[PDB]
Amino acid sequence: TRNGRDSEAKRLGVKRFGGESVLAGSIIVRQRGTKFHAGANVGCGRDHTLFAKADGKVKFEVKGPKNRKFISIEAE
Amino acid sequence: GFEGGQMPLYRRLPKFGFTSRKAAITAEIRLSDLAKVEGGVVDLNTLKAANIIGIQIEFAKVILAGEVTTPVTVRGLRVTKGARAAIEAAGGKIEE
Amino acid sequence: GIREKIKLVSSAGTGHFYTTTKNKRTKPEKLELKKFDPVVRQHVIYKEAKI
Amino acid sequence: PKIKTVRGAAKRFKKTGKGGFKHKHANLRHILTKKATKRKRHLRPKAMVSKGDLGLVIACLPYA
RNA sequence: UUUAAUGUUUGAUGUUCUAACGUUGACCCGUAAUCCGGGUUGCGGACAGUGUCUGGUGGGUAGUUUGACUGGGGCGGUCUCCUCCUAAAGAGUAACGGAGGAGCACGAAGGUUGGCUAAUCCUGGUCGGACAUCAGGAGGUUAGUGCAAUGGCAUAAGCCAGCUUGACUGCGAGCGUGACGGCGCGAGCAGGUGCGAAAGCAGGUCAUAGUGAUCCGGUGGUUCUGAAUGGAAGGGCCAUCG
RNA sequence: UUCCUUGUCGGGUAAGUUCCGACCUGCACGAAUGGCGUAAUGAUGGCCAGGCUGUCUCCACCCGAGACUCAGUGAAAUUGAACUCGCUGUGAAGAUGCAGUGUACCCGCGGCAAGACGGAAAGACCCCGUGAACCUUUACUAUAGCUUGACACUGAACAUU
RNA sequence: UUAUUAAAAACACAGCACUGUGCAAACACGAAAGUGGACGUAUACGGUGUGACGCCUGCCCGGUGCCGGAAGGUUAAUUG
RNA sequence: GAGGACCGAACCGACUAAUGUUGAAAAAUUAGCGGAUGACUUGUGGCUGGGGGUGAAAGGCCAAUCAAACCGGGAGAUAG
RNA sequence: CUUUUGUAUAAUGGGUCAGCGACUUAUAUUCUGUAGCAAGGUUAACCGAAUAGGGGAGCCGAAGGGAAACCGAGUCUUAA
Ligand SMILES: CC[C@H]1OC(=O)[C@H](C)[C@@H](O[C@H]2C[C@@](C)(OC)[C@@H](O)[C@H](C)O2)[C@H](C)[C@@H](O[C@@H]2O[C@H](C)C[C@H](N(C)C)[C@H]2O)[C@](C)(O)C[C@@H](C)[C@@H]2N[C@@H](COCCOC)O[C@H]([C@H]2C)[C@]1(C)O
Repeated sequence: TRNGRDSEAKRLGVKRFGGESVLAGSIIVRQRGTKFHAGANVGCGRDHTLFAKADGKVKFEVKGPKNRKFISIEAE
Repeated sequence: GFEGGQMPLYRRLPKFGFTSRKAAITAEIRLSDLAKVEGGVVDLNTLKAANIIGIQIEFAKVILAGEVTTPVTVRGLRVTKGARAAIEAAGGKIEE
Repeated sequence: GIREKIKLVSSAGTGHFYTTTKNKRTKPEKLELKKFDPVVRQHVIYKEAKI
Repeated sequence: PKIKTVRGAAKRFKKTGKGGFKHKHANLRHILTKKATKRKRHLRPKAMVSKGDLGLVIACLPYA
């Protein structure tokens, strides 16, 4: 019938890009699905928010037999 | 407090707590005030005479603030454990 | 808009209680669960009661 | 004449040591079954008034 | 066992009565006065009427309210939330721009351990058919996910079974997002618990909608307060409801 | 009272969206917020005809009062300042004032009203203001009045129970 | 009749109808006393609608109002 | 010799047109017009007062004033 | 000049001159400057041949945390 509705933007996306130094608990990326997967020292929240489980620099890699993007923390 | 019609800050927040009528008759005394008293022995009356606490004060507590140098006899006053040590360290005496 | 709010009262003497919802049309049986009672600091059984 | 305190503000804000104001959180009066316990737990302690709102509070509590 | 009738309290009314009260009936006096008052009398009579309280009625009168957006206003539509596009490869981004949804559900559809892997089609086969259950091959997720869309999902987040209540209490490093009120994510710590041989996992559900500040008030609790004192009322605090 | 609509038919006129008569298809007549008739009446509405005419074709002349000139007296609205032309273009988008160009010796008097978005009245229309007034009602909240009962002023006797 | 842009088809009207009113009338002006109604008494008075006269005035009581009814349901102060 | 009868002066009114519109005039003049024994007109005096009066009803009129007069006061009302 | 996205504007206001004509006052509060004193500072009413002096009632500050009891350089939260 009639349009005119929308929802508030959710501010998704990457918060800390490759090489950035983060503290433990820092949110790395907010996402709906697991577009990015948790690697080493990275947790996956209930809404699939990837957060650093240790200090260090974030690192993006593509691994596995399905070429999936992983995010890990190079502990430094 | 008017914010253009939006529910102002002091109305969208809840009220909390209550006012104690005993807090209005309670005062705190610094160690540096023990020398201002006259006679050495300190109590409610001597503190009021020295214009240190209000005339309506019924309870008084000595806290570790400032410093005491002379032997003082505290009587009928609550004393913190930190001030109790400092008063006894200056040869003072505390009696309930 | 069918689920009614209920409360689960602890079997212990303490008046502590949880609150939850329940569809009383499909599930007429009383709800009983083992939940942590923070007053006695033990896991006791909680029985249903009216809110 | 003396400035009159907004009495409604005096019942909701307490002045702290460094001049800030503490206040109770909202959203903790009624319907609470639907609220997560984690959410309700984080609303129990008192909070400080944000920097953007101090101007409104100070104007309402001149003797605080 | 029961029944009647004389004696009593309070009502429930009524037919009498006169003495309150009414009289815009008559007569007398104040008084050379159709006011008023007094008197006599008649007629009413505990009614009527008035005061306080109370239900109903009450535009007779009064005080007021009767939204905004808007390719002028009105009319119609819209107003909060979720998903996609517009949106210009970080975030955000308008229009009465283009399309759809939500105002819930679930004590299992949650937790854990163990297992499992679709759609569709072909071939063969009692009733049986285009389509039921059976068997095989092809196929490779074209399926499924409590519900819109999007992003996800095989280690399955999809399907099945066992045992269960972590849909725990206190907290919380550190971040995300908001002008703010707020909202969101969260390892780890303490207490206690479930499943597993164990490593471990569990602070609801694949994720993102399913919602309402404050005031006032209710219910339960409470080594808080208690207006001379002891209590209590009330208030506070905690849980929760409208 | 009929939107469609100048309905259709008839009458009147050389020609009639009006008028009169009828038809009924009454958008959306109708019986005391009356229906249909109706003689008389009307500074009432519509239409027709005779008479009459400067109403007109189409104006002409004339008589008076002004206008005009002289003497006397002597206002008003309005007014940023003015050394105050046309045109085309430009530009808060319709120019005396800008650009280009044309024209134009200085100053009166009688006339005419195209312009000075002329004068006059802080638009009556329209919108807006969490403006106003008055009016309406089954808006809200009250209330005078009206009405109900209780108690009081207010008593006795007796039935009935 | 709109003094000062509307004189009319508007208002009034005689007539008609309904309805209220038994007299200390209804009703109106009055915190009240009182006064008007009326020094009148239902052939009177008030209100409402219609509007000379002629022929007439059909159907609907579901809605709203008004009138009557009193059994039942509900229901105030009061009582406790 | 009846009549809210007829024609028509005074008188009362105000239908049409022109003029006037910084007027002769804050409503008139000129020429016509209606009523003109009546629900007529007029003098003097009186009464009704502002949410009130009065109104053959136009929201008309109530001192050139009216969908609530005038004067003083609240009052420097308030004016996003 | 005003008002505007924007004015020679044909948008507003002003005929001219002269005079008058609009951010004040009181009391609180906060900040800055400056002066005095300084872990202290200062008095109010009032007394007073009174701008002196007296008056320290008070107020602010040197301690906070907690709803509160309470504790106190810590305190609250919690069984911790
Ligand atoms: C007789 C002279 C009076 O003016 C008039 O009568 C004019 C004919 C009058 O206009 C009449 C006639 C009319 C047709 O306009 C021509 C009509 O539209 C207007 C409303 O009324 C003016 C133009 C009429 O003006 C017109 O008004 C309308 C609303 C807008 C017109 N214009 C701006 C387009 C404007 O021209 C005004 C308003 O009447 C003039 C006004 C300035 C004065 N007030 C009026 C008062 O009488 C009328 C009632 O007013 C409430 O009197 C005016 C002015 C003083 C005069 C000049 O005295």
